[PDB]
Amino acid sequence: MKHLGQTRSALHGSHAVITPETFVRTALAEWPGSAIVLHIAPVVGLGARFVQFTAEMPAGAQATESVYQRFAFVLSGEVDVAVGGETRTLREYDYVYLPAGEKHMLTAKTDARVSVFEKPYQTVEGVQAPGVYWGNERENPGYPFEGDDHLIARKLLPDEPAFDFMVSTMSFAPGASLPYAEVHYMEHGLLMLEGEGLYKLEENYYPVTAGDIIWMGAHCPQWYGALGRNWSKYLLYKDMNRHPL
Amino acid sequence: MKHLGQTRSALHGSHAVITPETFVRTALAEWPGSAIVLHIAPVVGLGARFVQFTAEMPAGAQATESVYQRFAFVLSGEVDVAVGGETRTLREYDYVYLPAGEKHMLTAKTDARVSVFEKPYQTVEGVQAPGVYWGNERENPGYPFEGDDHLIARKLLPDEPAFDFMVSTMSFAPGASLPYAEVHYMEHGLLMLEGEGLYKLEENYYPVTAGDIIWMGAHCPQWYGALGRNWSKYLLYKDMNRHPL
Repeated sequence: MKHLGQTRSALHGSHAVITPETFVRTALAEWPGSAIVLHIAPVVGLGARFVQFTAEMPAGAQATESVYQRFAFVLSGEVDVAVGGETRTLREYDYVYLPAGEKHMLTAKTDARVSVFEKPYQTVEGVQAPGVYWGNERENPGYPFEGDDHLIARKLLPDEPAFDFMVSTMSFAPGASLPYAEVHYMEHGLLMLEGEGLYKLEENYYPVTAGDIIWMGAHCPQWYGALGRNWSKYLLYKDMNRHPL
Repeated sequence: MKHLGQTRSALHGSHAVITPETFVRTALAEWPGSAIVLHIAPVVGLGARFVQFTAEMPAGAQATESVYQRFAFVLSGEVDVAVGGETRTLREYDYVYLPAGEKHMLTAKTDARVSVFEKPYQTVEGVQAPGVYWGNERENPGYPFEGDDHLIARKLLPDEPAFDFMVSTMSFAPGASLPYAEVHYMEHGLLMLEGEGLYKLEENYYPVTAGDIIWMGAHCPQWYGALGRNWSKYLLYKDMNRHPL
């Protein structure tokens, strides 16, 4: 019933549930030839300080650096990431963190989809910005969230003060759920990678599946429960290590 | 925190979630020495056509027949049922269907808790009222609901046109859920026996656990999703086999 206005999407002051049928393809100067679905922009509800979008890259397309930090996570296909002198071919669940300004190129070796977080860097007087960082979600042997072995967390980026943010994945066995509703000053940006369940944000519960994007404003009560026969997995962004003032 | 008005209970025109901390003990003529918690009565919101309550029987307590049909289901303890010329001890998950008027006595061998469904009997012309019937929830190896082996339904009373109603159990594996939201004329008397999860009634989602009672009004959209590590299981009541007019 999409053509009569029905959707699972919703927009609120401090959160938004963005589902695939509502997607709108636009474009970005640094991503010539690719289709861009910009899910979270600084202009959502009460405010956001980053952007999350997925780049649908046709085989052969090239994308170069922007003025911001760039975290690219390959959802499908194969993407060659060429930095200085060295270049690697990324496949499903491989990712790269590129410092703001780092000259580089992304080439789609085959039709691909890449999840991207872009954020400006908040320097710290005596700290040097982190260099390029590569990684694979699956090689990472996460930790039981808060002792729970049915909720595996995997920090994809070094948990160090030099970093501006963090990107991690949360995997829930069927029936598993966050220990409690979280309420913290860090805002979230998420993409449902695998599975389905009910996500609680403020007073409402939302049915969500792989493919959905969620914006969680600062201090937004948030909880999740995984349903179905498969494990749920979602990619998560959250600003970190900087004084809120 | 209940002393400042906090509870997971909620009352509505077509549905209600009733939690253990809100229970009020009362008494019934046929249940001398026992405490009765009348959960659902014909006066709930828009109306009910039966009564659901639990009896907390102290060892030694004896209860006799009422003028209505009585379906007793043992939650804990042991209860002797003396009907016809025989007597049987009932323990956890043992139940008995007693025709309206049938003389009988329920004696508690030990402190017991009994879930009871009572209601008048609607006679059809060429249909003789059914006789006493015994069973045990676990004996009954149910059937996969919609062909889903993680959703086992167990009919506790024979599914014949002679019966005025039906009692059954719905069991869910940690990640299971009803395949679709249900909407039907027949009302519901629900008692959570095992597990926990989220019950959607109309437009809201309610977190519930073993112990919780739920009243679903006619045509009340309903759905359930099981969470946690254990299976969920709930006792269900619903009138059947009679023309609504």
